[PDB]
Amino acid sequence: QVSVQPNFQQDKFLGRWFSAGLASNSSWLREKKAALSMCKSVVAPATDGGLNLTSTFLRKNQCETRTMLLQPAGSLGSYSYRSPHWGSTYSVSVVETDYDQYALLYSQGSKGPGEDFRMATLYSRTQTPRAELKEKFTAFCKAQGFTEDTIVFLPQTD
Repeated sequence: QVSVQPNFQQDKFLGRWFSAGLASNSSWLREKKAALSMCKSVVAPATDGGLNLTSTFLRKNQCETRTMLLQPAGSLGSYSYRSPHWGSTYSVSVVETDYDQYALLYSQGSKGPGEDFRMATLYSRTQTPRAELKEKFTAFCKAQGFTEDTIVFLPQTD
């Protein structure tokens, strides 16, 4: 499919991240993420050997929590996510990370009505990604076929 971080170390990937940018071919998805003030993501190991990715965002007076189970897909750093509301499964890959500052993720539909869906995600360890990491994300999005108009930095969904 796409590249996975070589020698991936899942335990170094755990803990607190911030969703700092995204690109997708779904316009409603980009627009809604951009509109949301999101708070942390937290990555913790799941019982199946994969990860629970728990994201938080603000709506009105409250911080909502959402947890996605990323099941192991058979190479370290690659997962599968099943979305019952969308009747679809997606591949999720950690394409590149240095563990201590940033991670570049790529997701694509694999089965179901969501098969055509594609999304790149920037995770940062801080809420203020440096310029060089924003430029790395833009260049990673372009390597995946995303046009500039499809690339969103999350000001404080971040």
